Amino acid sequence: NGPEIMSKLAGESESNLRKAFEEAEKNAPAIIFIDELDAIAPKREKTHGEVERRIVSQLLTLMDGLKQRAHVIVMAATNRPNSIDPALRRFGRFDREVDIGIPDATGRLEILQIHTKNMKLADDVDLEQVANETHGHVGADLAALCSEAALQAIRKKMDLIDLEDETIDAEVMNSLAVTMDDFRWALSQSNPSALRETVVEVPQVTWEDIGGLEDVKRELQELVQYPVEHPDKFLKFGMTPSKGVLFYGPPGCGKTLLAKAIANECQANFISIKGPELLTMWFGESEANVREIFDKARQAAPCVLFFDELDSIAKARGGNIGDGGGAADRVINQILTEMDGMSTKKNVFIIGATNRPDIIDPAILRPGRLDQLIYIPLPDEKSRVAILKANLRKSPVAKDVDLEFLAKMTNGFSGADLTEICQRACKLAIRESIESEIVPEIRRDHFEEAMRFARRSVSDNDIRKYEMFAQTLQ
Amino acid sequence: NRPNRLIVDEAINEDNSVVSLSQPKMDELQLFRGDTVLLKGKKRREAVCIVLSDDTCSDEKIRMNRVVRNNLRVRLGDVISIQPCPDVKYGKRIHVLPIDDTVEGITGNLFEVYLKPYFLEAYRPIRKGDIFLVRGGMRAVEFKVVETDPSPYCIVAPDTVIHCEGEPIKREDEEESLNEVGYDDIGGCRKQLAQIKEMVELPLRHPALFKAIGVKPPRGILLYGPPGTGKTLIARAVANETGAFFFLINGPEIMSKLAGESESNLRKAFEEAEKNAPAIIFIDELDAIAPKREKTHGEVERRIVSQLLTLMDGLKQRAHVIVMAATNRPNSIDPALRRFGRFDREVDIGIPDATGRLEILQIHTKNMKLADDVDLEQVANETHGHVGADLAALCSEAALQAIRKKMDLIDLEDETIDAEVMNSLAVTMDDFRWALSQSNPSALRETVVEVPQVTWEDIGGLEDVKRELQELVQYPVEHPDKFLKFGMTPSKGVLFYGPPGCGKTLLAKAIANECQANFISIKGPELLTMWFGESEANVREIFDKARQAAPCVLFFDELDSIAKARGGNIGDGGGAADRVINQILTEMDGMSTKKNVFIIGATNRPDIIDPAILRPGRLDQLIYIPLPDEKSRVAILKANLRKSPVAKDVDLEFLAKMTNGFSGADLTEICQRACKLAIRESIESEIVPEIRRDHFEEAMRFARRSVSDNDIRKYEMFAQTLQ
Ligand SMILES: Nc1ncnc2c1ncn2[C@@H]1O[C@H](COP(=O)(O)OP(=O)(O)O)[C@@H](O)[C@H]1O
Ligand SMILES: Nc1ncnc2c1ncn2[C@@H]1O[C@H](COP(=O)(O)OP(=O)(O)O)[C@@H](O)[C@H]1O
Ligand SMILES: Nc1ncnc2c1ncn2[C@@H]1O[C@H](COP(=O)(O)OP(=O)(O)O)[C@@H](O)[C@H]1O
Repeated sequence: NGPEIMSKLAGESESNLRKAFEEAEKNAPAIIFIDELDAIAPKREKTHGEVERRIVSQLLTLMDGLKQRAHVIVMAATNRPNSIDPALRRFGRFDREVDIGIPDATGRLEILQIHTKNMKLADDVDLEQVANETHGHVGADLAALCSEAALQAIRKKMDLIDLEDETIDAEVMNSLAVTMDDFRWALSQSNPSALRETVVEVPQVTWEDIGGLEDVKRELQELVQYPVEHPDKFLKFGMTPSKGVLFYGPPGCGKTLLAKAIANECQANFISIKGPELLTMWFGESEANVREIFDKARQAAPCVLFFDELDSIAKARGGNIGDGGGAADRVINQILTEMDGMSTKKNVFIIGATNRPDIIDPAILRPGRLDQLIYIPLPDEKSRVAILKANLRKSPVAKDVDLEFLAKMTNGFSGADLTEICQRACKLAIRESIESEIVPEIRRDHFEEAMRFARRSVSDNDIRKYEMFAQTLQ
Repeated sequence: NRPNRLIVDEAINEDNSVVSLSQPKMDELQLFRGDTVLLKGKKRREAVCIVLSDDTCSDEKIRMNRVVRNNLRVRLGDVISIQPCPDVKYGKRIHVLPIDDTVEGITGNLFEVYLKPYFLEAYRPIRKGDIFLVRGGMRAVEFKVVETDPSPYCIVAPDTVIHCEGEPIKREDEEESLNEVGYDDIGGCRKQLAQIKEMVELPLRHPALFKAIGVKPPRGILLYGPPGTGKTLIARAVANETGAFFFLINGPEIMSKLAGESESNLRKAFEEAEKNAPAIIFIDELDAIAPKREKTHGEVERRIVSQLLTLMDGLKQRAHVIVMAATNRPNSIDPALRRFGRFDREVDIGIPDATGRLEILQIHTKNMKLADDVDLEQVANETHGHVGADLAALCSEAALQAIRKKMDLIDLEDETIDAEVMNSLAVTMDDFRWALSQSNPSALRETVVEVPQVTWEDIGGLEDVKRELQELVQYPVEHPDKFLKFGMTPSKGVLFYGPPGCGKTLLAKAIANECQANFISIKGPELLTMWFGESEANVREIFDKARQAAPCVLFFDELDSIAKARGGNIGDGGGAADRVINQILTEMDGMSTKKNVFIIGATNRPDIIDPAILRPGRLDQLIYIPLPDEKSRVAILKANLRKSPVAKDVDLEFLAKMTNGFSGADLTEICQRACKLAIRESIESEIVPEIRRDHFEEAMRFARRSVSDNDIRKYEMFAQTLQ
């Protein structure tokens, strides 16, 4: 343990590092697990006092003092890869690295089942909702979440039973069952508080959640799927697979869905960097963190790395009017750099998305960075049907509702504009069944009400200004 | 289950002998209201009281004073045997003596100063050997019942006699003091006492249940808040409430010892507690011991941190202890202490608000008599920056300000001052008003978190929006079912817009009061502070307070303030993104949409607001609060003036149509200048407790409208883009 070795007297500790390993050499095969390594050897700038420096240098000697000696392994654990002294990382000492991430909704369910397996849940309890609804938790937070809900059941029920026992009865404790009402309470506590950083997972959304866009679903497949799944031809004919794609178009039309969909299609990891996280690096004047993203994407491979509203920094500085300067800025510069040094033979794949393609820096569109411009436009009447079908699967709509009539009612409605038309009806519905509480369907009279509030966010010039752009692409 | 057995419980009454049971519980026992009962608890003894009609209570459990809980040798969450003892009786003779320690330093007769106001018209059922308590004379004095008539079995009516010889006994180890701390001593804290009570309830009260079941209790508990908030007093109270040995480590104490002599003192401290289990180890100032982040200088200090870490997970089993540490700021601690298994559970004990300050003032004034004019409310309502320990000093100052007025001249020369004067000395409002003039008003000033007082009855007009807010806030917490059924996700926030002064800020505090949530207000100059100061890292610190104060409404006021400062319409060559509003969107997205925190922005310049805030999932719903109408301007003028009692010759509804585009702000000083005129003339002509129309038709001269012809319609030209 890290503190264990550092709480001892200086030189009494040196005993404890030394005699620890040959103790393991006498027992081989053996695994020496160093608990907190960055407590022992966090030397980069740290480096103060004679004793601490000596304990780092001691550990380095013991790592390559492993010569032969039969068979041991040294497994150390640390929070951040960067706190360690790089002299530990050198070959022969800690060469192999594994990244154990936070769990996602798929995995959280496994964790919850592992810790609830000794206790009986009620019939209503479905761990899914608990699993699906805790989006920031690590594993040890779910182990506390399950222990709270258990005692919330005891501080309801057996509290009154008042069994006075030096050994409590077996026949009541077994019989005590935990309801959903408890989990919903434990989720009200502070265990929801958990560590919040880059989400890395496999997106759930499949193509069946995307209406329309029949060409582009294919384009993406031939751009991503082939060069991993047919490496032969690209050697044969010789071409190099493109590194990335840039979506453009009007807002709300599904640029972001397509990205998560192709990641689910191919079972890769999806990393989303949203515009405000690029603007954070721009005001904060730290663009050194762009390098830290790619080194996560590299390590999470296969991955798709999705930069969303990539036009955000060029808008913040004024865009069309802008300042007297040009289109280079320090965050987008730092992307091009980390983009070039990336291995073109690995599986990482970059997707940008922007709805202001004119103000984008022309240096991104050169070959070898983002080659392929794809245009996702306002959907058509055939698609607006598919959109409305797609969104509403969540709520079961009645049959008197003719969507395809509502389709032609909407002209330039984007995939975003239609989604709240569905959602205001979901406000009306929930209202009246509460309103008239003092019916599990949705009726046309809802929609023709919400019709009043329908807006289009895309003007006459906006739609064509995009077209006046794509005509320069002929 | 033999349902004359009930659970003991705390008391909402201070009365020395009273029990609180609701209407059903006395009925299933089939018993009267003014009865004399009997209570047989653990450790074979008993006592008698007067029950009272209760309402709230619970299914079954008995609200009881700490005094009677102490005789019975019982503690909250234990059970007690009541059967009615309707047998009545009247006193002939009582013999009671107090104890030396509680009377130490006093002069003369005991009876009159206390017993004579005490036993009168109570008709209280004394029992023999009963240690009871009386307050007065700027202290508390204990009395025990020694030898008595028809034993034990007594009742005190004027026809009894009393006598006390004047030799006290020396109390023994078998009984526990009332000079110690209990939940009565704590005020302004209910939520946090709640949270803490059941974290420590089962493991302390019932250790063998965990020696059976395989569930793991919490070990570390960490308390927050600025100094003088009562952190030490809350941990010590709980320990003496459950009966667990309370060991106390101090930060400087451990750090003043020699290096390695200290290491002794951390080590031997815990197993000392392991030998005494159940035990609570209270670390006084933890950030004095282990403040390691950058701090980290010298070999010895680093070693003492690492020592404490080892002792926290060296708690493996070992039977049952708890470690409660207190610290000023959560961020000064070394994060290695926070990791699971060491200090996992955190409680935030905030500064008290006006509601709670009154409880604190009453707790510290309860041993002294206030004058009739004194109302602690004004003192409580008028100290807005004080923590609890400032009110404990505020009450001690006012007490001596009464002595350095009055008994200073009395010049009693005593080695033991007289009891008959000190009790008689009463404290006026004139003293409190002075103590509030001293430096104790100085106290710690940071984010106010409370429940707003203003209810809808303080808001005139705005009939739609009062509903809109209710369906936006109230439903998704109070009907989670449907949003699962139909599937929609509840909106996170609202954005008010409109003209200035029309009540955007009132609506916010009102819906927080409506729903009993906490209200956090971030005012525009506090956003501009972060913008000039170039530290937007503090936006993250607000939300982590709002998260922790949940249920909360987080109200950003004049959210247009940074866009105005950089020029707005003209502005600079740049666009609408800036670093503080950016940092809000970020912390907004990462927030749990299933928690109860709810965000309200307000702006009167909605055109210059960054369009990125209005996307779905951030602030969805624009609401427009306009200049009130003649029906409302009546309700406004009615609402403001409740403070002062207006006369009947004043026709407001005539004044209503006089005001056209007067906002809710413009009308408020029309009421206020009349309040200047009034106060003037009654001083002016001093050398009338009404307000007369001649005031108003004077103030009419000074009426202005702050909203021009274009301003009102420019807002409308905005809302027409919203069709
Ligand atoms: N083609 C589509 N199929 C299904 N849903 C869509 C489609 N286009 C838009 N939406 C809906 O619109 C919302 C916003 O789409 P988004 O992916 O944000 O587009 P953009 O990234 O261009 O703004 C999503 O919630 C999605 O449900
Ligand atoms: N919330 C409170 N209620 C009642 N008394 C308080 C409260 N807070 C402080 N006091 C008074 O202040 C004194 C010192 O408080 P203390 O426990 O030292 O605060 P902390 O431990 O947080 O520094 C206590 O004796 C108590 O009488
Ligand atoms: N509808 C109203 N009902 C009661 N008082 C109002 C109303 N509108 C404005 N006021 C008064 O105007 C003052 C300023 O209102 P405020 O909440 O600051 O509005 P805003 O936040 O738009 O400036 C408050 O003191 C309040 O008493």
